[PDB]
Amino acid sequence: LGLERDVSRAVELLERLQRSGELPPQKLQALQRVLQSRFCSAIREVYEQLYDTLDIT
Amino acid sequence: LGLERDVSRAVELLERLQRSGELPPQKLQALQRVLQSRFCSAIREVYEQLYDTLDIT
Amino acid sequence: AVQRAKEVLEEISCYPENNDAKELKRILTQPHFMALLQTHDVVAHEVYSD
Amino acid sequence: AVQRAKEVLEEISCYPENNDAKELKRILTQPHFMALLQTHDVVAHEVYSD
Repeated sequence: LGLERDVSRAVELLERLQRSGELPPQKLQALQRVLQSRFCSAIREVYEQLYDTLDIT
Repeated sequence: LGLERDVSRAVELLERLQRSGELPPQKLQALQRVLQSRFCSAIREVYEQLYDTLDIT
Repeated sequence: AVQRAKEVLEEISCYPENNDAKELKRILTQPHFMALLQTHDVVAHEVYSD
Repeated sequence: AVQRAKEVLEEISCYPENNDAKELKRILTQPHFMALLQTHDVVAHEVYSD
């Protein structure tokens, strides 16, 4: 689902820009916590888990 | 959250009616498979895991 | 998943004799169980719709 | 979660100098990442939003 690749890429991309400090990083750091948060982790596991679930049943 | 108690109760409640066999057991069997299915299990784990996440974050 | 549950409520609703149908209509209608079901459709749809 | 993400796209979108912003906008725009985020709001909303 390219979720780990897209999220992880969005997380580092937000940090990347955060390091640059060209635009308001406050919103970028907010996202970091929105995706990095343990919550989105469980949810993310769902997407990957669900796909597998499809292959099982 | 009460999803385990409500789902598990809906599962046995669907079986319960199935035991009696008075109403269309087809749609009821469908539900049982929708709540018992491994998929809904992952999703269910999310609701529980999510609540915990709240307590963490 | 929510629609299927809903449909069941209608069937079991028409049955005022099955006590299981009663407790099932209540729980099945409980928004909470609906929320989880919502997740069921969101994913199940994006994976088996288009 | 989605709104916050979208908000960032707008900010980074206003900057045609950051190459990460471009690739970041794309990733944050695809409905896939939005779907997961959708789950974020669905639960959080049904958790304690009201």
